[PDB]
Amino acid sequence: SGFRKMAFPSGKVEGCMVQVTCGTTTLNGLWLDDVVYCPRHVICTSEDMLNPNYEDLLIRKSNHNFLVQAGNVQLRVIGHSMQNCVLKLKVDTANPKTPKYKFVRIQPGQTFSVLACYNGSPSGVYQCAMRPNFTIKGSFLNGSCGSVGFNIDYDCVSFCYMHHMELPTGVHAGTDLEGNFYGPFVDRQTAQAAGTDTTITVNVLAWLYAAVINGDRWFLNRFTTTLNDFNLVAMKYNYEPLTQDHVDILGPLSAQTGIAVLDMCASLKELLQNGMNGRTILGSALLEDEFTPFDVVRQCSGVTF
Amino acid sequence: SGFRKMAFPSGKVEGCMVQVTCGTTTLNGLWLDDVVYCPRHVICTSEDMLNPNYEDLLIRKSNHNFLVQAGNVQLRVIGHSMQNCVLKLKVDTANPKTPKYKFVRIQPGQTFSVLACYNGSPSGVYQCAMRPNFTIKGSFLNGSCGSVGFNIDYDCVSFCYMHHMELPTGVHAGTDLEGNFYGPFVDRQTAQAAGTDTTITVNVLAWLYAAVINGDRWFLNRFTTTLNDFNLVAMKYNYEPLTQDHVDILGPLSAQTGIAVLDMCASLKELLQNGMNGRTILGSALLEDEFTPFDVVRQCSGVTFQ
Ligand SMILES: O=C(Nc1cncc2ccccc12)[C@@H]1COc2ccc(Cl)cc21
Ligand SMILES: O=C(Nc1cncc2ccccc12)[C@@H]1COc2ccc(Cl)cc21
Ligand SMILES: [Cl-]
Ligand SMILES: [Cl-]
Repeated sequence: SGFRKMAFPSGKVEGCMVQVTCGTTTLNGLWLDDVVYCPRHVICTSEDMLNPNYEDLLIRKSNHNFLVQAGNVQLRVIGHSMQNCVLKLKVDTANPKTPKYKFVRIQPGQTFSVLACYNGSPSGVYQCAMRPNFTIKGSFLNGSCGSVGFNIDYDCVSFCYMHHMELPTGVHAGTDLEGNFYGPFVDRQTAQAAGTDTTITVNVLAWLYAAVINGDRWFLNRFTTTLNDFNLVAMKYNYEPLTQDHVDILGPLSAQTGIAVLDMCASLKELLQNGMNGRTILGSALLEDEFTPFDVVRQCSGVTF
Repeated sequence: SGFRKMAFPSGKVEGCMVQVTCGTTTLNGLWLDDVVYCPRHVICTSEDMLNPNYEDLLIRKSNHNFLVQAGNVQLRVIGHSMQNCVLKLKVDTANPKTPKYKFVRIQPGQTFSVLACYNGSPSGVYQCAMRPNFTIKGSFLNGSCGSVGFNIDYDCVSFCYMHHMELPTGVHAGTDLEGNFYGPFVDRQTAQAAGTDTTITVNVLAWLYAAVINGDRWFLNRFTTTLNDFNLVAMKYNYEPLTQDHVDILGPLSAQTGIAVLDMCASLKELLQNGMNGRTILGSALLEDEFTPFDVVRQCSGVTFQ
C-alpha cells in the first residue's frame, strides 16, 4: 500500500556526471563512452549571451580551453564539436561506468527523473513531467545547467532532457540530448516566457485509478459519459483533450479496478464542476497530473532495475 | 527557483542491495563490508508470525540455510547472529562498492530517502518522514522487507531505517540498523495499530519560510503570538506542540527572510482558521509537513526573492 512520487534509481546516471569549465563558467556534463555532452552556452560570457554567434565563439577555443573533471581526475579533451544547442567534447578516456543507453525525445505529458547536479556532483533526484507548454516545473539553482532527465526501460537508460535555463516565472527549459529545445525557447539572454499551461488529462485519470487501487473510492459515481461530452467539459477547465489512444492506454487499469475509462471520466467531470468538498485523494486536495498510466502500473506492481 | 520533494541520489545504496533467502522466504539485505543486514523475520514461516520465538528458530539454522545473492553471484555465509530485530550474516567477501557510512537513529519529524527493492533489485526512490506516531507513509508491496531509508549529507551515507511491516491502515513500521523498532511495534502478526497521527509543526513552518524565499508572501499577516497561545490553538488542529528547541532551529530561516518565528506562527494560526481560499503555496493546496528546516536550507537559494 501507499502511493508516492517516485523516481528511478539514479546510480547508472551518477557514474556519468562530470564538471565542465570554460574560462569563468562552470557547469555539468554527461560522460558517455569517450564524449562529454554539455550545453553550448558554457562558451559564453554574460555579454556574449545577449546575442551569441556560437560557431564564431567556438572557433576561437582550443581543446585545452575546456577543463573536464571526473571526480578527482582531470580528463583530457582531444576534440570538440557542436550539435544544435549541445557541445560535444571528445576525451581520451572512455567512461568505464557507461551504462547501456539511448537518446530519446519525449512528448508533453511524459514523466522522467531529474538528477540535479552542481560542480559535476549529484545533489538530489526528483520526478517531474514535460508540461503541455514544454516547460518543466523543476527545482534548480545557479550551477545546475547540464543536469539530466532520464527513464529506465529494462536495463537501458533513456536520456531525454538536459537542463539549460530558468524562465522568469521560475519554471525550466532545456533540450533533448541531440540539442533540440523542447518548446519555442532559445539559448539567449532575451525576453522569453512560458505559454499558458494545461492539465494532463490522461495522467489525472491514471492517478484516480491509483487512488482506487489504494482504497480511495468516495469520488466514484454510477454515471458514464461520451468522449465528445467529456472533451467539451475538459476544454472548459483548461484540461488537454482525451483521445481514443488515451482510452486504450488506460485499458489495463480499467479492467483491474472494474471502472471503465468513460465511467472514471464522469467522476473527473463531477470533481471539476463541484470540487472535492473538503476531501482529499491520496493525500492531495488538488488533482495530480504528473503520474502516467505506465508509472501507476509500475508502482502498483514493483518493477525492478 | 522551484521547490520539489527531493530524494538523495541512490547510487551509493543500490550497490549494497542483495537478496536474502531462508527456505521459502525471500527478502532484501544490506551488504556493507563483510556483513549482510536483514529483518530477522526472514527465518519465520507465516504460522510462526503470531508468537515467534526467534532465539529457538535461529539456533536450528546453520550458515548454509541462508542463501545470499548479489547480482548474479552467490555469496557464502560464514557466520550469523541476531541483534534486536535484525539478523546479521557474516559473508566471505567484503562489498567492493561499500560507501563511507554510519548507522543513525532518527527522531519523529526527521526526513529520509527510501530505496524500495524487490528480490535484491532497486525499483524506485522516494522521500519520506518519520511521523509523530513512529510510522512512515511509504509505498511498499509484498517482498519490500529489508528496503532501507537513508540520508547522504556530504559524502557519507547515514542509514536510519530498515523496512519490516505494513500496518492495517496501509502505513509502515520498521527499525534502525541496530534492529530497534521505531514505535511500540513488534515483529509479530499480533493485533497492532498506529496511534492517532499529528502534523509536524516545525516542518510546516520551515515550508512556509521556503515559500517566502521563493517570493510568496500572501499568507503573512501583521500579527505575532506567544509560544503558549500558538500551542493551544495548534493542538486543536492536531498539530504537534512547537518547543523552544524548534524556535531555535528556525533561527537561520527567520534571519534570512526577516520574519520572526512567532510572526510566522501567527500566519500559520490564520491559515488553519481560514484555509487557502482557492490559493496554493509552492504548488500545494494543503500545508506540507515532510520538509525539515535543514531540507529547506539545503534546497533553497541563500538569497530571498524580495
Ligand atoms: O538560466 C540560466 N541559468 C539557470 C538555470 N537554472 C536555474 C537558475 C536559477 C537561478 C539563476 C540561473 C539559473 C542562465 C542565466 O540566463 C540565461 C540565459 C539563457 C540561457 Cl540558455 C541560460 C541562462
Ligand atoms: O507486513 C508484511 N509485509 C509487507 C510489508 N510492506 C508492505 C506490504 C504490502 C502488502 C503485503 C505485505 C507487506 C509481512 C506480512 O505480515 C507481517 C507481520 C509481521 C511482520 Cl514483521 C512482517 C509481515
Ligand atoms: Cl479540484
Ligand atoms: Cl533526527
